Amino acid sequence: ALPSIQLPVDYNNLFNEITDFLVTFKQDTLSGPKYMAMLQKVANRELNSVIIDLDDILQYQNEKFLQGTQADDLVSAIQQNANHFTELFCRAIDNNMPLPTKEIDYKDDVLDVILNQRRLRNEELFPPNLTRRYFLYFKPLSQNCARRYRKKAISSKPLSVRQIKGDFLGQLITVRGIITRVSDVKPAVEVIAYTCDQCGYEVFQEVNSRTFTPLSECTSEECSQNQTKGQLFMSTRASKFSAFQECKIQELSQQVPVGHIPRSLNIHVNGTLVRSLSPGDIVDVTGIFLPAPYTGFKALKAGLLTETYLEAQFVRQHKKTSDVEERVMELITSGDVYNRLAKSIAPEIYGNLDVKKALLLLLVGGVDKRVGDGMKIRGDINVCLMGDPGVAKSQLLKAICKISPRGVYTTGKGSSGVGLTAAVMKDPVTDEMILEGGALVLADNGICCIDEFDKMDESDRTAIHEVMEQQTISISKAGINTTLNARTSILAAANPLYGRYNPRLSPLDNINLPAALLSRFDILFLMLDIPSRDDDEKLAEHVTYVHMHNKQPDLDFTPVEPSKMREYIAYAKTKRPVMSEAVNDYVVQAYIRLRQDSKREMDSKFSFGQATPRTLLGIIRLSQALAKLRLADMVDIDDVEEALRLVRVSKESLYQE
Amino acid sequence: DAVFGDRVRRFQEFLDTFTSYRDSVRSIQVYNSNNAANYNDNILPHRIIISLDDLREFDRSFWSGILVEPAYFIPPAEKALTDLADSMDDVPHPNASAVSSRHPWKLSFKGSFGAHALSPRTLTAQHLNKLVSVEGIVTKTSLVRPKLIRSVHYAAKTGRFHYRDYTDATTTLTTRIPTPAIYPTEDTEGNKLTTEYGYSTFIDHQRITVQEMPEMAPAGQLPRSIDVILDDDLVDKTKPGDRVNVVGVFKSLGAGGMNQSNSNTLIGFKTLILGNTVYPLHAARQMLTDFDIRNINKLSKKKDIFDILSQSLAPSIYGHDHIKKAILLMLMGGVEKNLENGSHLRGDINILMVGDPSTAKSQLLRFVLNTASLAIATTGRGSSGVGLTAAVTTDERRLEAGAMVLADRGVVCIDEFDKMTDVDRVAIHEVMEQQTVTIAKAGIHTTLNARCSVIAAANPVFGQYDVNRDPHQNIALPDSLLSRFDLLFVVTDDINEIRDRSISEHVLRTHRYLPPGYLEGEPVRPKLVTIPFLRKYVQYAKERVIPQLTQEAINVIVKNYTDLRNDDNTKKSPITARTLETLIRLATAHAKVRLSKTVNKVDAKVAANLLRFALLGED
DNA sequence: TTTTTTTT
Ligand SMILES: Nc1ncnc2c1ncn2[C@@H]1O[C@H](COP(=O)(O)OP(=O)(O)OP(O)(O)=S)[C@@H](O)[C@H]1O
Ligand SMILES: Nc1ncnc2c1ncn2[C@@H]1O[C@H](COP(=O)(O)OP(=O)(O)O)[C@@H](O)[C@H]1O
Ligand SMILES: [Mg+2]
Ligand SMILES: [Mg+2]
Ligand SMILES: [Zn+2]
Repeated sequence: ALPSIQLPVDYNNLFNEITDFLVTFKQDTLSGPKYMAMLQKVANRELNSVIIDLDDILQYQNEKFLQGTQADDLVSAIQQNANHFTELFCRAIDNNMPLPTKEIDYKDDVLDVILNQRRLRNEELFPPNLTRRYFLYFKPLSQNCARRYRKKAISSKPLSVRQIKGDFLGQLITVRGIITRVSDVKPAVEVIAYTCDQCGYEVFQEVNSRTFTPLSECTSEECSQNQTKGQLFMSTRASKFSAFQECKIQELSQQVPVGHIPRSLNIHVNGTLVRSLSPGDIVDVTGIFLPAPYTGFKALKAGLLTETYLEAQFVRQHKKTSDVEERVMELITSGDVYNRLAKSIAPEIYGNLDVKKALLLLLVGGVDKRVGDGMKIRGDINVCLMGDPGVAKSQLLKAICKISPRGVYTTGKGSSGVGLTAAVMKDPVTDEMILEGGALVLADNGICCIDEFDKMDESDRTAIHEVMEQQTISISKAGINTTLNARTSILAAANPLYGRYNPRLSPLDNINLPAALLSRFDILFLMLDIPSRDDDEKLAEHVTYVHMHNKQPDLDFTPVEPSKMREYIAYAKTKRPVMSEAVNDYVVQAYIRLRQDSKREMDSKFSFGQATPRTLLGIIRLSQALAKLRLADMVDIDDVEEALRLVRVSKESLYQE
Repeated sequence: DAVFGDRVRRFQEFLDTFTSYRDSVRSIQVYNSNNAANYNDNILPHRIIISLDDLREFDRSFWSGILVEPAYFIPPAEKALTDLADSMDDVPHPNASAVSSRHPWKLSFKGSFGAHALSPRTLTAQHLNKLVSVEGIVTKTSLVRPKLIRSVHYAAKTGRFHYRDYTDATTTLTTRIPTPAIYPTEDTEGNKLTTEYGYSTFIDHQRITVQEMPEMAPAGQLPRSIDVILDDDLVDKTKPGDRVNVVGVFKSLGAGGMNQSNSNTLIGFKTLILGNTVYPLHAARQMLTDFDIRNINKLSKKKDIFDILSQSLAPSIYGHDHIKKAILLMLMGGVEKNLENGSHLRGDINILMVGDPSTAKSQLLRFVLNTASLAIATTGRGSSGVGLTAAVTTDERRLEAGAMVLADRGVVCIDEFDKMTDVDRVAIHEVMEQQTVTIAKAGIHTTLNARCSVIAAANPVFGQYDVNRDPHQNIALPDSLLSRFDLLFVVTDDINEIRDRSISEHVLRTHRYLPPGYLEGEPVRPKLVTIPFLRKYVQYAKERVIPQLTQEAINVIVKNYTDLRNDDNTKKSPITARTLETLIRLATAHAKVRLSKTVNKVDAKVAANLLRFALLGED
């Protein structure tokens, strides 16, 4: 009959230690108490969420032990039974809660406005969470220290979904995985307040279950004093509320055992942390892993078997300031950052440095422009690679996809045109047609890589025509007439008809693409493979070194690290330069010259398709991107001539023969 | 009760009889302890497989009681085992959770079940409440799931912890009053309780459906299947389509219509098998013994051992020695590098031969299939692009795994690949090259590992390879796919009376083969390693060899590749960087066969020899 | 059954 069990824990001692830590602990080694400082901000209502770092707890424990204490090993303790300790920390915060400083934010807070009133009428009465306005949280232990070592068996180590074991229930844990889907935020009440006129008393029902039943009667004294039976009424204003959202994390294919379907865990998020996540993005999350109780009837149906979920204390993203600023001036002072980055791209790959340069220009992307009249011209840049097989094209695209923070990789056959752009699922639930974000949607504000683009269906090719020239995606499918912004960059890989280019065939014929499609690309690269004894030797030596030593042969070159390129690329993209009139004259003359060339150069041998205004816009985008790299406030004629050189090289690669 | 304690002490005596059990228990305890010690960042489960014959000999009475009345003998037996472990165990400084864990020790049995051995179809109600074992293939594996067994609760305002345990038919062999399954909300005194998760204990519950062996399945009968409640460590010990023999207590459940609520009462009680131990049945993973590893090492000492192993392969087939060697290297695979930046460096070989009808190329693929540790057999027409790579399945809409996804680290083979639909061929392109599969159909973006090795077969564009006509004419496949693919082996029939007689005698002797046991008219049912020993060698190599490039081998490879690419001479397929990668992987595989952590110039020389033998022709 | 994107 509920037999008592002795356990080596005293919640009173642990609470005292927690209070001593909060009031005492300061980030002096890093540098009033930092925790007391946070509580002071909370009193100022500056912050409504509190994060208690387990590493800070460990530091405090180390300090106490070095001093010599009957340490309660709180940092370890929180892991075993996290929720009760979170409640204890919240209570301690309230106990050590400092008074308001500066000006308090209760200018119109109904709680503060009426809570005191309620007290004056009265002159735990009400649930502590009702007054509490701070969302408690816990930062996961930093694995770098792993001072627990023997104790740190895998605590910080993120674990796949299947890696999770019922033993971990009630314990803080870390998981790495992609967010399959995210629900829309919804409100939830920590406390429900009913108001009845007969009493004039505002009872405070507190609910922690998934569902609750209304009181529908007054236990309030005033109704009891008169013997009256109260008709309680819900008061949303009085009742406390919190935001809630739900997210599902699924196992990574790498984590997934061969022949095993990925497992997904439902994630509950509340308070400030809500909306922090983003669907389809790799993330490492740490939080309390708890069972999910049932409804009474479904509970009886299920019995001892229980649903389980995760409540995320903290979120870490593998990818998305002054430190950044210094890091970038380092490379800026190094100079030649443009060519240095181009070489740094695909360190594995040998040669094709011009291709790498163009890829970098695409990565930064051209300036997106909107006109006062309302015109908007796509600033994104799209490049096509049309070359003989086995020239590392696919490798290059995969490298770029990894490089870009939001990049997504795709193949034409494996991806449906509808799925590539967007899919209408007839029956997610109740057989209600729903639009599904396609690969392009996933690539929004990112780069989408399409291989075998020639093998891609022509109809789906026309489908992507809209998105690539025009950012938005308009869908009028059955039951769904909607538009999606769908701003993203496109990189396509394909090979000449019959596999490899035929010199006898015209460049356009070997390309075998719609002229509308061709023009919509800002650039097409006709990289070709010809046997060159010396060049073959050089490439073979490079590849052999790469095999022998995983690092590519240095070749008197230094390659910047991926995080560094992404940081610098973001900074450069922030520029948005504006070009000048001399550049206008130069580019206008060049465009006129090119159009005249095409108007005379229809010959199949040298025919690459007629020049179009889209070509001029792409040239302008490339010049603006070059300025972004150079970080200049205005585009320079140097950038224009460089872009012209890039295009001329792309076309002349064949002419060189 | 008194019988229960008597059985407990009897099993204690049994354990005392065979220290091997106690020795294994101590090994488990010490192993877990040392694992917990210095955890830089698995724990053996508390379970023992007691030999049934040991019990039968030590005390036939207790053994029979276990087999017939497990519900009355197994419980006290495991109780005694747990007590012996704990008393013998140090259990030093147990964690607060460890204190409340009460993690007990489970029991298990091995072989010698006699009549208790059964099959899903051969099972019978009579066997109910008796320990039994059956064999079959797993299907409809239900997902893992937690299950409350204890509800450790802290009595706030009183500084105390009041736990409650929970009972379920699956959890306990014996029938017990069902637990209300309600978290203790308030102390019996009246002090509100708090659900102290983590401290409260849970178990992993799984449900699977093992069906009778289709081979055993009688004609015109749907194979009967029975369910097994896998628990704890037993959970996740198998998956669908796993031929396995399991041991459990065949048990009955429910009201079977006996309940008053039942109106018709024309139903029967539910029955289940609370599996205590599971024995997977591959008939896979080859096994090695120190003596075998020493034999392998000495065998590597042999110089041309590569040739010997190659000949050992396809001994029935004749004439394709070079193709046999290529298959050998493929099986050895090579080293797949993966740069820290993220780049993936294929280290796998692919083999394909264009051959005349009846060339045995299909038979050769059949041999490679059976000998292979994990292989995938399919054919051009019989395969599908989605069926080969993956198909989005309505299931939430899931993604069906195609052949390539299957055996991702294993091997794959295709017959009549030329007859494969070109759309599915371009589907293959990405799988093979990138060694991965990505699908974004039906609004389901996905990426999958696809590094499985592939060995296709095909007939020339004209049935008979016309040497006069170009290989491109003779090959319907795009050169891109060909260059994508690794090693082209054009095999052509020839009327060489000497050779014709050679193969005639080969096949005649083959058909003359005699099973040593059998004789003439008795229907069934130079050195060459044994095929099981051959596979053992291959696995040992792949497990414990990683050849490293040598600058000399690098020089040889570079020279060969650059010349061949710059060699104007007509080639079976165009020379490309993929040719250089193929050279690297071939040298890696040859060095692997040499069981050397460092490549040798000889390895690369042999690789180049075979590559010229194929790409340019006989060399 | 009928209507219905979507994939096969
Ligand atoms: N310049 C190079 N540097 C490094 N590796 C190279 C180079 N050229 C070719 N390779 C390698 O040779 C192979 C080329 O084929 P893949 O990269 O698989 O695909 P690809 O055919 O080059 O591009 P596609 O036509 O879009 S599939 C890869 O293994 C590359 O690593
Ligand atoms: N060189 C050979 N050595 C041994 N058997 C051979 C040889 N050539 C053909 N055969 C026999 O011919 C039969 C049919 O071969 P098959 O696999 O159909 O060839 P293909 O795949 O070219 O049609 C096989 O069973 C094989 O035993
Ligand atoms: Mg490629
Ligand atoms: Mg055949
Ligand atoms: Zn009232």
